[PDB]
Amino acid sequence: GAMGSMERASLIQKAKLAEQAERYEDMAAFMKGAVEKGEELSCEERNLLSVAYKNVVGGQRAAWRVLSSIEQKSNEEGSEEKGPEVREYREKVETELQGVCDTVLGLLDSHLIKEAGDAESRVFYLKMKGDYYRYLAEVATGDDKKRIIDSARSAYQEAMDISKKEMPPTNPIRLGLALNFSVFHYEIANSPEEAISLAKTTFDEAMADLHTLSEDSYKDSTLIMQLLRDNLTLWT
Amino acid sequence: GAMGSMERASLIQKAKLAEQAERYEDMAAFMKGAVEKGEELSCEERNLLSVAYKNVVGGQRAAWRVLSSIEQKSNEEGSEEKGPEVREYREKVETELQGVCDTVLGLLDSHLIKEAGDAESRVFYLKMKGDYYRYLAEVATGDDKKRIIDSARSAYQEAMDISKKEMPPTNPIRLGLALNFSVFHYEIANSPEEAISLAKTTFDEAMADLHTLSEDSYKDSTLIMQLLRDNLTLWT
Amino acid sequence: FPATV
Amino acid sequence: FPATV
Ligand SMILES: [Ca+2]
Ligand SMILES: [Ca+2]
Ligand SMILES: [Ca+2]
Ligand SMILES: [Ca+2]
Ligand SMILES: [Ca+2]
Ligand SMILES: [Ca+2]
Ligand SMILES: [Ca+2]
Ligand SMILES: [Ca+2]
Ligand SMILES: [Cl-]
Ligand SMILES: [Cl-]
Ligand SMILES: [Mg+2]
Ligand SMILES: [Mg+2]
Repeated sequence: GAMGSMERASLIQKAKLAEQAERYEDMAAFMKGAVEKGEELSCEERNLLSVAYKNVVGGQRAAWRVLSSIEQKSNEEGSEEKGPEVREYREKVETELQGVCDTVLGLLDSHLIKEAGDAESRVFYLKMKGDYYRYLAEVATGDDKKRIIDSARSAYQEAMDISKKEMPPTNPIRLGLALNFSVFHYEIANSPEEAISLAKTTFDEAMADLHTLSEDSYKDSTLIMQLLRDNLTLWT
Repeated sequence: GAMGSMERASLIQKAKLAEQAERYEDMAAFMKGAVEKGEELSCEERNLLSVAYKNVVGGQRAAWRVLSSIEQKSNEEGSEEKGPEVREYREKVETELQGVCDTVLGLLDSHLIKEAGDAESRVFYLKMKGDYYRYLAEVATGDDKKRIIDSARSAYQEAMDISKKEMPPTNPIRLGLALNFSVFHYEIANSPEEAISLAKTTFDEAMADLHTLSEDSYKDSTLIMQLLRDNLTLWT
Repeated sequence: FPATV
Repeated sequence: FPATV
């Protein structure tokens, strides 16, 4: 590992600096180094890891969508033949995206998930596993597409089962998991009814638990609840 | 060169795709490959090259400024000692920025400038040379700082001399050169009066030539004239 | 596109 | 910062 010689604490410090500088590739590389030290991650550290990779892969996804749209248009009737370049470059971006996903899934498998015993860590990591399989599913067109989809579903479902048993309905990790699994249903699994049902039930059960919260917890939970509402508005 | 096996036309096509996808590192790598084919660049191609590297180095400069500010604050009285990490990471970003500048200057020296005989190409490339020496000057603190500054000045001055002889006062390359050389004077050479004089004279001489232009040329020239005005407003 | 976190 | 192109 390129970060093998740097102190864990220095990697974490530099990840925070990279975030301030909006250097998300660096942030992700620092956090990968920190994970590879082999110690469990704190709440804050888990969120540094997720922020870094979310931003990297988010940029790749946006680029992939631009290129895919161009490619699709090139394959319409009446479109002039422009050669292999659009496909090649879409493939290049796709391969890099798949590489980042594989990197994240690799960290989760070696060995973040197996050492995560508390609900807040285990659910967080299983949500990440679902998310990165979902990103693989977005670009999948081959023999393994169904298996990739099922891998996302399975990770999300395990996270959901733990979250329902172990966390209150307003817990932000539980809420974010449900938000994203709902999107999985809508966008990946061709299950819009399941997506809508999950978002609605999640919202309503959270609403009923807000009375238990401090002002600060209320703010956190209601922010994610609004995202559930936004998706419901988009879909209905 | 990693792009040695790709057709020139394919590199240019992919640079345009990378721009659409906001993949500026890729765009720059494609355009470097195109330059290394050894043929001169068209107007459009020169602008693809400049856009790509401007965006890459612009991001590096913004990051460098964030980190430099943090570092400066750490070296104030009453600031707690946080170890070498801020300096190290600022240095990392700085080294990468210097590398990009050296890459661009290398392309200009081998062999874009020497083959550029038309005013529009030669001025464009000499402006780029001034700009990338200016970016090196922004981070320079050593024995060579004065020489780096003088290298920027010299490139800008040669570009200015050609532009005044060979281009009308509304030419967008001439205007952009003057804008940037004015900023060099203000920000690098500690010469705010020269900066202001240059911006004002450039603006006024352009204003007097607008009557010669088509609607489309007028739009192009007035956009850069407004940037001159904006700087003048900032500085006065 | 829909919201995710 | 001032404008450049
Ligand atoms: Ca080690
Ligand atoms: Ca150690
Ligand atoms: Ca444990
Ligand atoms: Ca609990
Ligand atoms: Ca070759
Ligand atoms: Ca060829
Ligand atoms: Ca020539
Ligand atoms: Ca002329
Ligand atoms: Cl490619
Ligand atoms: Cl570093
Ligand atoms: Mg592929
Ligand atoms: Mg240095």
